Amino acid sequence: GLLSVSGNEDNQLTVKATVDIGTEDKPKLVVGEAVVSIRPNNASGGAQA
Amino acid sequence: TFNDVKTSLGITESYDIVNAIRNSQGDNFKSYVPLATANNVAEVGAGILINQTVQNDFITSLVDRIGLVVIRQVSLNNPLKKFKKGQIPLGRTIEEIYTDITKEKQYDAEEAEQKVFEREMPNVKTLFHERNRQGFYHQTIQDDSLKTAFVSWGNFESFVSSIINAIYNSAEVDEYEYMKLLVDNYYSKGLFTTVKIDEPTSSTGALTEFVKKMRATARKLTLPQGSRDWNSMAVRTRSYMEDLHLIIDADLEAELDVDVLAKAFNMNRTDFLGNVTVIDGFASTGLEAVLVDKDWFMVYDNLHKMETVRNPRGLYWNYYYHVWQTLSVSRFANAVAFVSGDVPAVTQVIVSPNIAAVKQGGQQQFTAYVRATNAKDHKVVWSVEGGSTGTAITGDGLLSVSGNEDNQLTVKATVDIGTEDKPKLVVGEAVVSIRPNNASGGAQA
Amino acid sequence: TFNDVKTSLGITESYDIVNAIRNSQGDNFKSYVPLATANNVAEVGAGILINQTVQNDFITSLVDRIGLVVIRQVSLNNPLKKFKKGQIPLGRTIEEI
Amino acid sequence: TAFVSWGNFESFVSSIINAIYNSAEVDEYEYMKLLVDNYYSKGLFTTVKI
Amino acid sequence: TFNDVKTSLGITESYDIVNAIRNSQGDNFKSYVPLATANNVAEVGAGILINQTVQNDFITSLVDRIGLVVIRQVSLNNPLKKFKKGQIPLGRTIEEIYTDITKEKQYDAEEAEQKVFEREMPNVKTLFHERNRQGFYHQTIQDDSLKTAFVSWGNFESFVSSIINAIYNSAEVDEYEYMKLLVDNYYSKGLFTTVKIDEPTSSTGALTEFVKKMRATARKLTLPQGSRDWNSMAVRTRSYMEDLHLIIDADLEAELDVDVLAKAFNMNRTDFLGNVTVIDGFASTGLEAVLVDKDWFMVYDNLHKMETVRNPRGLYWNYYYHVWQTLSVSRFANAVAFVSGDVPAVTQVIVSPNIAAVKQGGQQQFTAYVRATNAKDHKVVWSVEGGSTGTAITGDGLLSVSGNEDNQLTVKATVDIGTEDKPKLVVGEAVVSIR
Amino acid sequence: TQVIVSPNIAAVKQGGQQQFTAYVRATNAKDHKVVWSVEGGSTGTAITGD
Amino acid sequence: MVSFTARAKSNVMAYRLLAYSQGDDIIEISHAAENTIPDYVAVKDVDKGDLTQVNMYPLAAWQVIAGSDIKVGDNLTTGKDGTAVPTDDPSTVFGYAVEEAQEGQLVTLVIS
Amino acid sequence: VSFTARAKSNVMAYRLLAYSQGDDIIEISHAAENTIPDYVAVKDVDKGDLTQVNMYPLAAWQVIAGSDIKVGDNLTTGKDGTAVPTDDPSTVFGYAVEEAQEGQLVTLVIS
Repeated sequence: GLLSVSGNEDNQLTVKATVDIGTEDKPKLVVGEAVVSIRPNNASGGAQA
Repeated sequence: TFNDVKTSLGITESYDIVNAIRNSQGDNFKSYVPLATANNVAEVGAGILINQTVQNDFITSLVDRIGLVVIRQVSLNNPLKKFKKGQIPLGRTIEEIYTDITKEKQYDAEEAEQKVFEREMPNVKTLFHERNRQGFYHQTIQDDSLKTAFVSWGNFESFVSSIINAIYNSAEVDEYEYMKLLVDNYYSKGLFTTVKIDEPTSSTGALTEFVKKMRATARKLTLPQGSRDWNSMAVRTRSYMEDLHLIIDADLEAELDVDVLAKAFNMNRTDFLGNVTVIDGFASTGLEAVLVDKDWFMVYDNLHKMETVRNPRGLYWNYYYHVWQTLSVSRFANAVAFVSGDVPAVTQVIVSPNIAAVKQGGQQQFTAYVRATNAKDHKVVWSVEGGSTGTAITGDGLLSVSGNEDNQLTVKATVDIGTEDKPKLVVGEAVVSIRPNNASGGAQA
Repeated sequence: TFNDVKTSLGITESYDIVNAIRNSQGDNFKSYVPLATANNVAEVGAGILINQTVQNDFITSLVDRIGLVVIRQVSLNNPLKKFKKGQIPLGRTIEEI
Repeated sequence: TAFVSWGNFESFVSSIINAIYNSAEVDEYEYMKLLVDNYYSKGLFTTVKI
Repeated sequence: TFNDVKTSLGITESYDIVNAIRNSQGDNFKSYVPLATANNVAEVGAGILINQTVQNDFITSLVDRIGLVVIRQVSLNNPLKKFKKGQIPLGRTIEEIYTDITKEKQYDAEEAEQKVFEREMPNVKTLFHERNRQGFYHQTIQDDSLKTAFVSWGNFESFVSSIINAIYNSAEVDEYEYMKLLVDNYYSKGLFTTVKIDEPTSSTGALTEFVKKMRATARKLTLPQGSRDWNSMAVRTRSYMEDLHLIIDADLEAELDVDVLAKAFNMNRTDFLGNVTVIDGFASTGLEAVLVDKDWFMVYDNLHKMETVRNPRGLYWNYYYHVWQTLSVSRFANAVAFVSGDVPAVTQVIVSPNIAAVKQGGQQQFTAYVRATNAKDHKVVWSVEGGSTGTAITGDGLLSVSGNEDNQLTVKATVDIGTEDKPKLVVGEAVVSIR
Repeated sequence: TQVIVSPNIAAVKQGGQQQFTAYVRATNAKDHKVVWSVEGGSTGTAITGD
Repeated sequence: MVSFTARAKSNVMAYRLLAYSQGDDIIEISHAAENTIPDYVAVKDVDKGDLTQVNMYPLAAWQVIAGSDIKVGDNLTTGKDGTAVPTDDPSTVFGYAVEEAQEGQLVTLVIS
Repeated sequence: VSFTARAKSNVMAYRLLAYSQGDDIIEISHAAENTIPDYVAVKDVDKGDLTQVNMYPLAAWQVIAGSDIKVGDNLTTGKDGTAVPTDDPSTVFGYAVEEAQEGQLVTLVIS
């Protein structure tokens, strides 16, 4: 459960937490959602290490 | 800002309620048919999480505004704040003192000719507590950033105080779980006087036996004569019925109040099982419930400060609330566990005087207090471990110090349980400081 | 006057609670994982049986003192004291008619 | 030399005196309990067999 | 916390007083044999460093408490505080300006014919004093944790007081340490007028020989004739008997009171005439006393302010007592050092103009003053840097031609030993500019 | 006659350091080098010389 | 950290494992090829012609897209599109999982 | 950063460790002889005890020596998680910058 945001993400996301209960050939998906607003940093990212 | 968020955010419907009122043909929804605005309440009556903006109906260009702002004031008390004692400003260590009873001594006016000045020492047992918890709580409030969510200084300053209260709530949450740990501590140490039961949830009747072993125990604790049987120091003490507390799980207390019919109409009594303080379950695997005294929790307060900082660059505050506390329990003050499943046969060997200044060439009677769960007699191997100078004890616990010992020796009372293949040596232990005497001798007869 | 003494003296630790919270991965000690000073409470929270001198945590040459002395006052009673009668100053025998 | 307050030095003396008073309660329980076991031994309790 | 500590922890005994009272036939401990508790007293007589928990004697379960807590308040001062001058609130440097005397010229009306408008500058000398010491004393008082070590608010406020007074007793100690550094610094630069005398505690006649060299020199300082000797910069200054201070130590104080000032019929005929500030002692290897003027010390204050702050996460105050200070010495005022042991033959060489300004092809005369602890050590050798092949120093006169480098005039005196004359020498320098 | 070590009562965190300051009470002018040593140690624990 | 300029050469997606190559006077980056050891991790979408930067730092762990279900402790390598997948061939292992991840979720990794 | 480890079998301080997996949580045990270790114990850890692994990428470790190590020697795992000299590349996880007898701690730079 740790969202990590790209250095040039620019739109509205939605995280999803899906608990698969029920049939193997009928996946009864219970999905809890949240909304993330990506706000800018103007930092020089790129690659690491 | 946000967009594209519907009213169904995080909602997994079981059936759509608005088809059901629509398609209702003599069904059980048929009383929702005459409701005029039924389809509006079903849409946003569960609450709205994200706050869409709503235009006004008459004048579309106007925006319907947020009216009342409700700030919830939900408080989180400690269940055990009534067991916390006073405040200690200065010092660190608390000292308990319990002076026990003495013997009877028949009046005899002939023996009184010489036994004036007889030197009977009182039986005082002491017990020490020190400060344990030392922690702080932490909120930042950005004052100037929160002035945009609040149009009035009533609602602004009410919300500021609701962040202070969340600090005060966070204290009595962790003070609970600290005091809940001390039960989990004391049973893990093996200092509870356990009362073996079967698993109560296994059957009715097994419930009914468990209410017998609690009602019998509760009257035994509150016997006015007192007993040496129910504390981990084994002095003779009593309790009161109003000061006796049954700390129990919520699920287990639910079983007793419904199934065991005697306890049912004895709710709102403070005297059937003492004051039932329902908490959630214990972290110890077997501990079902606990009767305990009001004087069991030696819980004291040391420091309640909310020191504050202000960052000028960030335009915020930091609120640092420090809670320092003595969190320990009294090994006096009758306390009974109720433990299901597998127990040891003997849980504790309480050795009286657990502290002794005994002279070189002197003697000291020690006594073991075998706390067994079953009804069985158990043999106490008395021992002297430590020392270097041939001191020995008798088979009933009379120490005899060897005249030139000059070395601290500790006195153990071993009760072997289990079998000889795995001897489970439950050992109680006293200590003895050897005082010099400068006496002559070396051999007798 | 005592030398080396433990805090576990007559203590039969059926399990160690410090190792129980440490080795906990959701087995019922999950409520003690966010608990800050858990190890120091469970260390001497059974009421130290024999006192030992604690030095001060900031200035180490000072002694943390005994602050409060609570003398217990358990009053044992005779449950049958409500069955006692009056007091007889002089004489020995009672004549009940 | 184990107290710094007279109010705690007096209160420990009174806990030693009340320990003597507690002892007179523990025995008096046992003697009044003995009078029951005397009377059942001498057989003067009107007995109901259960 | 501190498990197994003896009462004789940091103690190296010389003899066991328990056994020497016990062996009573040694006829000096016989008066302790009557003492019925001699072993209890001679165990915790020196005090306990560790505070083992003592159980009560009557009821072992109880613990013998602490009865009384004593805060040992100490206030220590600066002996050299009466040499401080004042405070300098604004500005940094100190310029001190001296104007020496001139040279007599012969009448010579023949050569007075063409020199009527000859310009002749005074022998004005200066030296500068920047601000040296810039330091602060740091003390954390973690006050809520110190509540555990006290049971009264009287001892608790008396202890925070003594921590603050411990911060002021550092500013009295380190201020004193720098002021004895300025004497050891000055002696290490070679700037005293060194006087040779044996150690006064050697044979008690060298004490008498030392007072003869103190009352000679203290007269030689305050002659109204003045003197080119007895200071660096080699000016002709005079001093006053009141403005003389002497420093000696507590060793020369007591030896003089016993061996000289008590035998003497007239104490004023052997009193070190000057003011005597009795101090610890100097860290140089031979420097015994220092005779000095009042205005030798150039010690000025610049800043003394206490600044406190509080950390609300760690519950402590944090006291920053700042001390900024100008700490220098004055070379114009007289300074004599009284040194035992071996000394150099010449202490230093003073080049009498320190900075000049010469045109391209001008003419400056430079002058050497040898300090010379012996009876004779002479022959100043004159050289110059600045690498232009028309420039030349010769005896005293400097040629200084159209080369335009900041040249420096390096003189030399050969304190030397035979073929160890390759390193062994003493120089003095001036700086010469162009135009 | 004496070697006075200045922080007599030391409480050092694991991995921490304390500076120790021996004040030798000499009865002459001779200098004496202090040799430092740790008793009760394990691997990783020593005094570095001064 | 030590930053330097690099140019994407093939639609860099966030949280994907990256490789690099020597281009026209600049390091060019793209998703790491399948079954290898990646050099850098994306933390921003950078299109095929876009110019960006790389922040150099010995990171303890990376957070990347799981190319398949991952169990705690699994040794990971590159997969399709620069995602991280479970493996067992040492020569292609660049790190290992310290947490569970389902395909498409982020998985924290510790470099080796 | 850090993560939870479940130990595996009596971890001793300063010994070289290696990770594995079982039920879920990463298991930690002493590294096998003649290979490259993953972590250095900072304290003793009981068989099934949960603890933390402090991933603060270190350029150098302090590891107990299993044998006589000289300055510059390439090191690998020895017996019981100790560090020993090696002349066989691939077993090398670092090298000593200090000299150590046996059972003494030695500072080594990982490479």
